Amino acid sequence: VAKIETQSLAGDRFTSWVETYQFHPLTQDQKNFDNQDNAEFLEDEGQLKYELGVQLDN
Amino acid sequence: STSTTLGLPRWYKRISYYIFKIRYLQHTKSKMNGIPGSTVRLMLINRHFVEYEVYE
Amino acid sequence: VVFTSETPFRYVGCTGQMNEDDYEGHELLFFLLREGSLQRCMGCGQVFK
Amino acid sequence: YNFPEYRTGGVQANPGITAKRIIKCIGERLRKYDPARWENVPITFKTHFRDENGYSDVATSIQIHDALEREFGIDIKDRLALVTDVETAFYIVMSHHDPL
Amino acid sequence: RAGPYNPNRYKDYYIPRTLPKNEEIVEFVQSQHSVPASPIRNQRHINPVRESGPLPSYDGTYTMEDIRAVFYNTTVGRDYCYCQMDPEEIMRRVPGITRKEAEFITKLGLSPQEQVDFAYIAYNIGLDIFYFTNQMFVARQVVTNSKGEKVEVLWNAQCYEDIAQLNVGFAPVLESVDYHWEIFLWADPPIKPNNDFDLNVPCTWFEYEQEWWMESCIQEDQFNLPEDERPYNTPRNPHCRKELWRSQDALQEEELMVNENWYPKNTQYNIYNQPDFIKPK
Amino acid sequence: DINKYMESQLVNDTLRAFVSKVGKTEPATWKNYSTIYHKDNYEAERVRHVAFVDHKDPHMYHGLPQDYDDNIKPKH
Amino acid sequence: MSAILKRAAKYKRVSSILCEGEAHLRDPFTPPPVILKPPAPRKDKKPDDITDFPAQKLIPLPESIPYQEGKYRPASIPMVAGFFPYNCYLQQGKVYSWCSCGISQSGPWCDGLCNSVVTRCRPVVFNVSQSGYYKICNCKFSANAPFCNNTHRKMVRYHHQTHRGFYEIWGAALFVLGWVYMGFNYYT
Ligand SMILES: CCCCCCCCCCCCCCCCCC(=O)OC[C@H](COP(=O)([O-])OCC(O)COP(=O)([O-])OC[C@@H](COC(=O)CCCCCCCCCCCCCCCCC)OC(=O)CCCCCCCCCCCCCCCCC)OC(=O)CCCCCCCCCCCCCCCCC
Ligand code: FES
Ligand code: FES
Ligand SMILES: [Zn+2]
Repeated sequence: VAKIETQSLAGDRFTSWVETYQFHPLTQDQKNFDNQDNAEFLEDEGQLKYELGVQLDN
Repeated sequence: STSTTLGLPRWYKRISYYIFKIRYLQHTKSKMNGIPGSTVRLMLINRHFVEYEVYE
Repeated sequence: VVFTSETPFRYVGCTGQMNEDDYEGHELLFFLLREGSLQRCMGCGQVFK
Repeated sequence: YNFPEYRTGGVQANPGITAKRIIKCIGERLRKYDPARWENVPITFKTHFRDENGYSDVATSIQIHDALEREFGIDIKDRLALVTDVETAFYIVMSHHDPL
Repeated sequence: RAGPYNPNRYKDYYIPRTLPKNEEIVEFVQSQHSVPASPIRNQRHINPVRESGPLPSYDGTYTMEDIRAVFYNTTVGRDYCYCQMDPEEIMRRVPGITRKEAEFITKLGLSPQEQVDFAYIAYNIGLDIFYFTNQMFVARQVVTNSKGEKVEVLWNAQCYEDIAQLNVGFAPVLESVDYHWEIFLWADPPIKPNNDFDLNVPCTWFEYEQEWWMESCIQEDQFNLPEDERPYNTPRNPHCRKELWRSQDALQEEELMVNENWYPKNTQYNIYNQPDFIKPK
Repeated sequence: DINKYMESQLVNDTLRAFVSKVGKTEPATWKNYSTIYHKDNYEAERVRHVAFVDHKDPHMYHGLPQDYDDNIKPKH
Repeated sequence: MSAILKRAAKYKRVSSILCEGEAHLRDPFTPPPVILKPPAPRKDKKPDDITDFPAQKLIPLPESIPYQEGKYRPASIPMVAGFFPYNCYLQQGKVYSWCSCGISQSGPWCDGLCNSVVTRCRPVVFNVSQSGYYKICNCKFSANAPFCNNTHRKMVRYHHQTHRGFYEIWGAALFVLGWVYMGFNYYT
């Protein structure tokens, strides 16, 4: 399980517990799905290489 | 008739909220019996059109 | 203790911990106090026998 | 310099000293307010401030309330209890959560 | 069909049909006044205890910040929250809870925060989580009282001011199947018990939630200054310290009062008959 | 009679600890006998007695059932 | 898994402390963080097994907290209950309870409503060495526990910096300017 916290522009805060298998990475352009088990959205040091898009089935 | 309050008219405490939530989820699960799951329902809805002139 | 003269149950209304400023604690919640065990009002926790 | 104690609730921790303070302040106030009556009477813990028939005087008790308020820095609710003896004063003082 | 019935046509035995002997009357009066009588109900609260278990801690496995964070994410959907908290973690947060209770709580539809909070409440108040909510009693809770009797308490199903909306049923079901033409069948009136103020007890059934909702409706639209921006280590107030202030005269007076032979010494007359009294005037 | 007062305090502290340990709870009042001067019966001002200054304070658990042993012994 | 393990050697972690600091540094009653390690896993799992994790120090809720001399971090987030300090006359040597939660009906003082709300904010019982007029904090955020240290100005500025607070203040300003515009155009 992964807990995700977001916040709206009016200060409302939303919390959602989502199973790990729901996450599917998108490509850099976010046009197409990104291949799981082989995808580099983290640089060598370990930080985000770009704004990563992830799709959740539910 | 079934009361919508499930016997808990007021959530004066959060334990009342928990009891109502548990009973409400069980009640809704029992109601949604004989109604297919999301995947099967979407499969039936998307593949509804079965009228094509030419097949392979 | 709520008394009944040989009847299995009685309607009981609870208004919580009554105070001097307001004569009632919470809203008048009714229930059917039955015979056999202790029973309590979940709104205020008052145990009825 | 004598540093005041850090631990709070010292009034409740010394019942004897609290009773001594109550006796002292009540005695001073009663001798000032009604010298013709209380200047010869020793005031101890069992001393009451009522008539021989149990009838209480409101003026004397309100004077005692003022004395206790000034001595301990408290606000005695005059409408809830009337101090007619040293025992009642002790109960009121030890019941308050901010005496000092 | 059954025939007519008149219960007054049949004898009943509530009074013995023989009269007591005179000697037996005298001996019985003597005997009953030679021993204590049975006690009569006393409604004083001797040593009240918290009805909702121990009060939440400032710091520990489970504190009040957890309760607040629970409040700010309340929702009642049509589907389960299939994200299950670890039963080991639930057991760790609430040390006394057993494995079966933690697993069953994880098998309910609560979000993990609510799962841990519900585990805390259920363990502290002795709630039975396997009790299915119906229109007779919404909950069951086994608690041992001050005499160690291990009684059970059944949280009933209630109605808001309206007996007409009350489900007067005797089945473990939610439906309203029974319809009574005569609500008070035996003419016994319902009761709204009034509580004597002198015999009240301090509120301990989740007393810390009475204003909760109100406050949480005011803090949802409130922006709080981060601790990075809140000034700290500001100069102390000149006249205030962590130790409550006592004048040196008061400290000296208490030191003098420590002595056993203390007397006011400021009286005009020797009212305490002290051998070492010097008139101050 | 200061001994009367101190013995009453000690007895009621022991009774509170014993009853709290029996019931797996905490005391509700910390007032030995209920009288209406504080109005704590129907107001929100408790008579709870828990005073300490930090997490290392030895007197943190005084007044709570955690202060007593399973034999209802006053210390630890 | 394998792809992650290939690059896991070079990955570097970052601290989880952000915009919150350490509670034990700015607040008593909070023991310093302790790393608890689990025991060996149980050979058999029984339905009636309670936890075997090492116990954790349990600090009860204090009835009230002392005056922390200029070093006061609220135990929980309080209700602001006003951005202006009260100017209250405090008597010398009299014990005052200051409302930390902010929901008290009795002005700056505690009353009893902190026991009726889910918060760790306990009243600050303090005593002044000299009677006089003091600026009692009413925003409940001041580092001086019962006194004002002009933190409410920072709170107001932060509220104005937020998007919703900016919109609210500009909406009120435009409402007042609409009133002023009507008063200015009243003779057209
Ligand atoms: C007077 C102020 C002046 C200074 C303004 C300064 C900036 C103010 C805004 C700052 C941010 C405040 C918070 C905003 C909402 C944030 C919450 C959120 O999630 O939002 C997403 C949310 C989506 O819903 P959600 O996320 O599912 O749920 C909301 C939250 O969960 C939960 O949220 P909630 O439920 O708590 O709140 C609900 C509330 C939330 O919304 C608000 O509070 C917004 C209140 C109004 C804001 C107005 C200022 C807009 C600021 C940007 C302007 C940029 C100008 C510069 C660039 C362009 C011009 C060159 O919903 C509404 O108010 C309902 C919609 C109201 C629409 C008003 C439309 C006005 C149009 C004016 C132009 C046309 C006039 C003629 C026609 C009139 C009829 C249409 O969006 C909204 O609710 C708001 C919708 C409207 C936003 C766009 C407004 C555009 C205005 C254009 C004006 C052009 C003027 C003419 C040109 C001038 C130059 C040439
Ligand atoms: S401390 Fe604020 S209401 Fe008591
Ligand atoms: S009101 Fe001024 S700092 Fe709090
Ligand atoms: Zn009730």
